[PDB]
Amino acid sequence: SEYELPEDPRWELPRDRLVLGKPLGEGAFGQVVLAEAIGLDKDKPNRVTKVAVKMLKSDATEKDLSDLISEMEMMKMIGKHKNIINLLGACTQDGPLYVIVEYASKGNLREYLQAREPPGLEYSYNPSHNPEEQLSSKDLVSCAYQVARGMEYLASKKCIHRDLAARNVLVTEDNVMKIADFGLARDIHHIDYYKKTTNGRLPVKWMAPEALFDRIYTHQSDVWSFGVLLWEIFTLGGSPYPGVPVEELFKLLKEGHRMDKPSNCTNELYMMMRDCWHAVPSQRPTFKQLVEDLDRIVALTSNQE
Repeated sequence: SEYELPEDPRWELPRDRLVLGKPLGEGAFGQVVLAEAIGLDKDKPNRVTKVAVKMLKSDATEKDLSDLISEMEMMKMIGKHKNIINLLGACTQDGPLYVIVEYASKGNLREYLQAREPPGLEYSYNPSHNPEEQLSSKDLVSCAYQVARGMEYLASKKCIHRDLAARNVLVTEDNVMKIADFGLARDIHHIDYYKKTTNGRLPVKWMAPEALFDRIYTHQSDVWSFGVLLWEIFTLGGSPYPGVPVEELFKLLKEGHRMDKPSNCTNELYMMMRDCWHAVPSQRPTFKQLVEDLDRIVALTSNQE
């Protein structure tokens, strides 16, 4: 926002080393396009890497710029992990801001899930059936595990992803889960909780009771989001709280309203959803425990007697 942008030799990439390709999507906050960076590897400056570049539109606003800059600096602290879109570099000096991150060839989890066929056996009766390309219980469970494993990392780094949803989860060509779309994420180092503004820019159907009503964010608030994400994964792209408008959700939540167990979802996994949606944030599981439980669930689902 109208201020000098520092020079980071560590991540700065020569603007002439980035060959822009076609766009991968557009949003009111920015635009993402595919491309190729030359020599990201110092050991071999002649090696090309396929990357995704995050930039603003000609109609971008001041906020859109702060977000893009916030996402850059935030991805430097968090570090790198196999379950998150790692920062590869950026172009900050003399020209438009370009944030270079890993490329997910299979889109986000929402799209990814709605594109394939559900785990249920009944779908085999349909004329158009593709057994070779049909999601299974293990696949769904594994996705939740990988995202959990990812969030467990962010938490250890004292980082909060105030917006955890299927939309912000990409799938690589190897079907690997990678949490993405940082920007609203904030640091907790030296603090107990992050205070949000009166009206935030985060989906209400993914916000926790304490954050949505008391403007309080904690690693426990991200857990609540995770609970809603599980619902999506087991509904294969479903939309939280079906039929109920955002305006009426505020009241229901106070009365203790919660979503019902999705079809083709084991009670074992639904209890985890209700566990994450505990009224009291401290009473909710921790990403540390979730990875453990989800790990055991994967082991069982893999060997169901």
